[PDB]
Amino acid sequence: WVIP
Amino acid sequence: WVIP
Amino acid sequence: DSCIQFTRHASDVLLNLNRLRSRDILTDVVIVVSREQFRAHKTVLMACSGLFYSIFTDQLKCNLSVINLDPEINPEGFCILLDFMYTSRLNLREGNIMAVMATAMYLQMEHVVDTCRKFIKASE
Amino acid sequence: DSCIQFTRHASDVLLNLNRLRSRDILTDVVIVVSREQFRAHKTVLMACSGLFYSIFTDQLKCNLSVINLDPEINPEGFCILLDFMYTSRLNLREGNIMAVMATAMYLQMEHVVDTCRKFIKASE
Ligand SMILES: O=C1Cc2cc(Nc3nc(Cl)ncc3F)ccc2N1
Ligand SMILES: O=C1Cc2cc(Nc3nc(Cl)ncc3F)ccc2N1
Ligand SMILES: [Cl-]
Ligand SMILES: [Cl-]
Repeated sequence: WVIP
Repeated sequence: WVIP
Repeated sequence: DSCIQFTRHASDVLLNLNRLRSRDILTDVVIVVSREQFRAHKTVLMACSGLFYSIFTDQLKCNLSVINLDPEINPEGFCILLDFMYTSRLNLREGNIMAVMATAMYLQMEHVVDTCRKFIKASE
Repeated sequence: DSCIQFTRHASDVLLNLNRLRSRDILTDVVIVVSREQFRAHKTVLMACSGLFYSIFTDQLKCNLSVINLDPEINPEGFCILLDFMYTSRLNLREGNIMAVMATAMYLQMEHVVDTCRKFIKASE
C-alpha cells in the first residue's frame, strides 16, 4: 500500500 | 514497454 | 516466453472498467445493501472478492441479477470497497475503518483486511 | 482525496479476469475470426479495444453473443492480441509482427500499434  |  | 509487456496496461484496463461502471455500460448485477443499490460487473466483483467469486461460480447464483448482502453490512463500507475494486484506491478514514474492515472480511478481500488491521494496530 | 492505493491491485484483477477466461467463467461473447472462435468477456474487450468499445456501446450490437471479424483478419494475430488484453504481455515475433500490427490497427489498440511500428522501424 502507498500514498498515490 | 519492458522486458518482463 | 519472449513476450514484451506494457507496464500501464492493467491500470488502463481497470480505469476503463470504472468508466463503464460510471456510465452504467454492460453492468449485469445489482448488489443490495439494505436500502441502497449498487450496480456493477459480476466479473470485476469476482476478480476482487472471494465471496463474489464463490457466488458467481455457483451454478444457480451465477444467473441472478440481484444479490442481497447480509443486513449487518454497512452501505458506506460497501461503497468504499466497490470504489476500491474499480480504482485500487481505498478511502480509509478513522470514521469508517471499522465498517470497511468488517465489510472486507465478509467480502473476503484479504489485502484490505490486512491494511485495516495495520492502521487499527497503529492507533492502539 | 486522502485515499491509500494497493500497487498490485490492477495486475491482480487482470490475472483473475484471465483465470475466469481460462476456466470459461462468465464469458459472454464469441469472436469469430474466419474458421476460429474465441470466447471472451465483452467488458475486457471494450476496455482494451476502440473497435470493441464502439461495438458493445451500440444499442443493437451490445446484445449479440457472436461477433464476426473482417475475413482479412488473421486468427493467430487476434489470439496474440486477446492474450495481451488479458495479461499485458505481447508475443511479438518477426514471423507475426505484420499480422499483429494489422490486427491492432483494426481493433484500435494504439499502444500495440506503437510498439509494432517501432520494432519494424528498427529492422529497416
Ligand atoms: O482476498 C481475496 C480476493 C479474491 C479474489 C478471488 N478471485 C478469483 N480467484 C481466482 Cl483463483 N480466479 C478467479 C477469480 F476471479 C478469489 C478469492 C479471493 N480472496
Ligand atoms: O487504443 C485504444 C484502446 C481503447 C479502449 C477504449 N475503451 C474505453 N474507453 C473509454 Cl473512454 N471508456 C471505456 C472504455 F472501455 C476506447 C478506445 C480505445 N483506443
Ligand atoms: Cl483486497
Ligand atoms: Cl493497446
